[PDB]
Amino acid sequence: GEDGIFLVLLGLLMALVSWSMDYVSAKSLQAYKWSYAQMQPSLPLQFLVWVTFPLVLILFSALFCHLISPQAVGSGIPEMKTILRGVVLKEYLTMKAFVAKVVALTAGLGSGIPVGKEGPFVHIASICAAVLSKFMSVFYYSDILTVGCAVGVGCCFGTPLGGVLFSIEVTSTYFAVRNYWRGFFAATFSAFVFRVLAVWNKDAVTITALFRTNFRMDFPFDLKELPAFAAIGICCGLLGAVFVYLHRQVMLGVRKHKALSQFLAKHRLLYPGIVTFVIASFTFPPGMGQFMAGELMPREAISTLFDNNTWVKHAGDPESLGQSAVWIHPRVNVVIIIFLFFVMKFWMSIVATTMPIPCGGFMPVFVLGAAFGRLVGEIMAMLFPDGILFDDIIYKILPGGYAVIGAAALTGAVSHTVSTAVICFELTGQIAHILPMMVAVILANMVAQSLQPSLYDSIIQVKKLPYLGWYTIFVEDIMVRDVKFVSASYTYGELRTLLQTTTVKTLPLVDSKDSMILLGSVERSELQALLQRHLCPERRLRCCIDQSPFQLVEQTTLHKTHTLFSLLGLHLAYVTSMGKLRGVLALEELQKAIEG
Amino acid sequence: GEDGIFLVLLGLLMALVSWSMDYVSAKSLQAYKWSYAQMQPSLPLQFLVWVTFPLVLILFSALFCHLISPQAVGSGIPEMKTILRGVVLKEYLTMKAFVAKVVALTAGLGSGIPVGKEGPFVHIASICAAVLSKFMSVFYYSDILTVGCAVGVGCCFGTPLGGVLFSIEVTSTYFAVRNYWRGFFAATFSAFVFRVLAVWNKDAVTITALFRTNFRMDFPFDLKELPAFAAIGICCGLLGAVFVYLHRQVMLGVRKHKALSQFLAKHRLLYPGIVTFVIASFTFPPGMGQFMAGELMPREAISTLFDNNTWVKHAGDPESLGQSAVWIHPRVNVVIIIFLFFVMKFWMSIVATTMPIPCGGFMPVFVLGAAFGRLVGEIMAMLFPDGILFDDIIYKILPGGYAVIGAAALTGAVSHTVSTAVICFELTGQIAHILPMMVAVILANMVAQSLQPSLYDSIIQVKKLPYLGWYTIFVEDIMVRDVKFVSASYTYGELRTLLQTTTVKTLPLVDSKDSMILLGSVERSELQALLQRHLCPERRLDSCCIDQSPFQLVEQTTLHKTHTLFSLLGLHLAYVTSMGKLRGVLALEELQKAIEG
Repeated sequence: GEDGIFLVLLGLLMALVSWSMDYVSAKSLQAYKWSYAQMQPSLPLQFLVWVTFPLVLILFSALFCHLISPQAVGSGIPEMKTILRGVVLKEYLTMKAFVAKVVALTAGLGSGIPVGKEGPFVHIASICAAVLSKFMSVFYYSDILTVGCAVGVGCCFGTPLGGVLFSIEVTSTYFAVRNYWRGFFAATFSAFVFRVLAVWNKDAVTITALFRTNFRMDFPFDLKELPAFAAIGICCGLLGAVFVYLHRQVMLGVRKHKALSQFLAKHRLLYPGIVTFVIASFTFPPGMGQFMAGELMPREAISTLFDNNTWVKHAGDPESLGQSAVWIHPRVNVVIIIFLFFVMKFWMSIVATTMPIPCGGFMPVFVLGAAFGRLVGEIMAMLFPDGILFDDIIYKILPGGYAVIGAAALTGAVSHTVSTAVICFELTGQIAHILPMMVAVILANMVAQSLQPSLYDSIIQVKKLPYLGWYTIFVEDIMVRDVKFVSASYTYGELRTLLQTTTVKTLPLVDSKDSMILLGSVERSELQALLQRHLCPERRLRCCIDQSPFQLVEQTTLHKTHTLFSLLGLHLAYVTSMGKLRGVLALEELQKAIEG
Repeated sequence: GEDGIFLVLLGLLMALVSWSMDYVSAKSLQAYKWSYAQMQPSLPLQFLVWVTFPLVLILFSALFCHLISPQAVGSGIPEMKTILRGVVLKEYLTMKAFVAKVVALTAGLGSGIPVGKEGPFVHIASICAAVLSKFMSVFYYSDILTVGCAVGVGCCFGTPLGGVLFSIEVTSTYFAVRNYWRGFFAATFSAFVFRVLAVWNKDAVTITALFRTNFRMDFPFDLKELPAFAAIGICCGLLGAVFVYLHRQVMLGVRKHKALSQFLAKHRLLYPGIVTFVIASFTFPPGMGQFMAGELMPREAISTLFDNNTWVKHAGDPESLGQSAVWIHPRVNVVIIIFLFFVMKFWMSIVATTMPIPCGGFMPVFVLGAAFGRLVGEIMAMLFPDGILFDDIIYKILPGGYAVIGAAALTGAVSHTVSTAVICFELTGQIAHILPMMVAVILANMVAQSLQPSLYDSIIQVKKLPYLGWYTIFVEDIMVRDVKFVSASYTYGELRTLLQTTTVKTLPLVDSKDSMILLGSVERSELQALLQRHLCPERRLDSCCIDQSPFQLVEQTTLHKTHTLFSLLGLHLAYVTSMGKLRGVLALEELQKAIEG
């Protein structure tokens, strides 16, 4: 209803902003390709531009990322998933930086450097949610955050149900069912709006998701290479685990040393782009895309990975097909260029997410997963090129399903989740390999549970951002040992002293100053309005207390005190004994306890 | 791990049972069609058999439904969703009746009467979960129920993620994320096992879902009839609401009167089958399937609804295609037989779910939705038969997407949920109409929120099964005002009197008999084992401190928030003290009596 009006205005503006950003991204980067081709093939000058228009665009990006934004460098989802799990930072929830981030993200989005959209877009979507909530009540909190999360990811990719899942399944402990209905409503109306405008304005075809990967969908797998799918699970999780490890090996490499931070801060702004230099030194297409097919911006890259044809038998024919023509060097085998492509995008991608950019950890890992999938699909084409039979028709395999299941599996391994597979097929446009990708997602996730933590927990761990998860433990001396006193029986100056002596917003109220049994709470404005209604007749002059419930039992273990404030989601712990108040136990002290 | 071994053995045996039941259903009902055709087309004799093998199979069904099962008639999901939301009935969770239900359900499944599998299959899956939990700890509770729910629906249809959603989104308030991970793991391993065995043994093709409805999936909709999709939402929810109203009009008709219950109980077992008699009088194919396409068991019926062809232009050709040949009468228009088909399945389906059968409320509503959808798709083919253009190619519409979106939409209206759309496309095998069916599911659900309650809440309401949901309210005199007393300081007979005087399993323990400030709890077996270890040296002849009970109930806690209190705790009692001095014990059924007001 009115809440539905809140959700639909949220989703409509969110879809407008997303359409605008990939509109600018597409036009900018096609102009990059345009000028790069059309000037002249000059080994000084095209190497000059193959460095420098990424280099202008990306020190331009980091310029906007760092100067205008006082704090919004390196933003994402884990800080706000910590916010909903307790640590509120209203200073980090500034309206002014939202607009300051997103255009920087557009310079991240129009780049050739593989970056992730999803994190900071979710962050600014929650910002938008809070802003419209601020506009509400002119015509609770973790609900707003959760709806913002779901709306953000589902309005990135037009994937409704996968987005509301990726809100729910990782960034929560318990969940209120109103907010899924809100998120489903808003998310599907958003993804509706996201696609229709790309036909009303500048045109997609009609109602594709993004991607139609027309497989044969008729005798697809078959069930003979099927346990080989088991193999295509396993090592993915292993490599995904390895990814986080070297990321931790560079999270240390974030700030292992201060002397190079000083040598940095001699001119601090300049940092990331130099390795952009060397990856440009590893990306130049008549330099190195001779061996790698470097002329692949990531969206068309994953589409050309998804081409429904066998490249062993397109090593059979040298026919210039569409963009898949870039997958040919005429001498050396294409499995080798896929191998080197994969590994160089890998030790490019760790640094690509390393640099001070607000970035999600999705887009490069799914590309590398898709690479791994099409590698092994083409070697399966190598091993049995004959194919198998059906009723007077010979059917041979096609590798794009292997690529799409791996492109689910690796980011499922990175983020310790499963809805990566749902948005995988819901982005794919066909649901052929659906049960193989969920089974392989299971296998990758259990291997990841076996070895390594998640991406974002390791991020907040090494960043030491305050949370944490869930012989001698003795827990009694944590409480805060002073609470104010109120009685309502008063004359003039006694009511004034109750106003003046106190500081905080709302007020706890006990039974008596001696018994100290807490009763309820008080607002100051009510007292002041009582003083108003008292004042109204003067110059020759002619709501019961809502109750605070509980007591903390003085030896409540860290796991179960953590569980206590988890279940409450509430402010304090008023500790009494025999009703006589003992103290107030708080949250950051429990964080200091869980440090041990 | 070991918990994963629990889940995978659960799902494998569950899939074995599901494969067995639809194996028997298929073979039985194809033998029905076989003999019915193959004897002779005799207007006495085939009418005899068109009554009587439905009539033998279904009083056979109800025979097994009612005699062996003492209480399992009319089972389903709403009673167990009330169990997980509080009212535990261990006597209803008997192992012995699980096997007694399912074979009865197979006689319900091999029937020609449209019944629902999903409810009682979820019920017996939770039974299996609890049974294997009983087998666990030889090598909490609502977790077992929730996993059982997801495993049950996802192992009915081989639809994993829709099953774990339909577990979560309706049968909960809050939810612990370990149990969804458990349920999806088990659910997808189940749907894996469910499909592969239908190729290892007697053969499906390879790895279809059930259904491949090969639409063109290339220029599918297009976006010109698109707001008409809006139209195909709206009235569906209205219609879904109407269904529940008449269901309530027969839920009253369950027991509006006692004299016909007496006239019934003159021979009580006989009740449902007489309308089975009369549904044969409107289904007999050279009697009424002349007007009905009566030779349609529901699974092939919904598949032939999903045939990718235009029946206005197959009113254009009289070509005998496949099973779609039953959609032809050569004189009168097929939209008319679709209309009468729809309405007669409607006032068939109300009675089909009325009768004392453990039944889910999905498959007949799925048929009626698919009927309505292909109805409106073919009239859209009637209104603009020309089709539209694309790049030197004329494209005309095809109605099966309209049928599949309506087959989502109406049961989405019935059950007040959204995962009906996920299992709709995930059963469909293609995801063409994905955003239209979710949008239409939204429209149906908001119309349903506007008008009517859900199916199962109305069921437990009229059945008056104890729950309930969420000027002068004063809430202080609910508590139970006696608690026992324990001290641990004792000699022989004092410890024996503490053993003998008490009744319940565990024991609350207060500070002193005067201060009455509650401390913790006690087991009896610990007392008996200390007396044992004391006995051990005799005839010339320390590891567990008291674990604490925490809380106090504030004596005026409102019904909404006391309901919320026991919701958040999920726990037994409410120990009410004042100043620490214990006042009473507030319980759950008393709160149910309060929420009666």
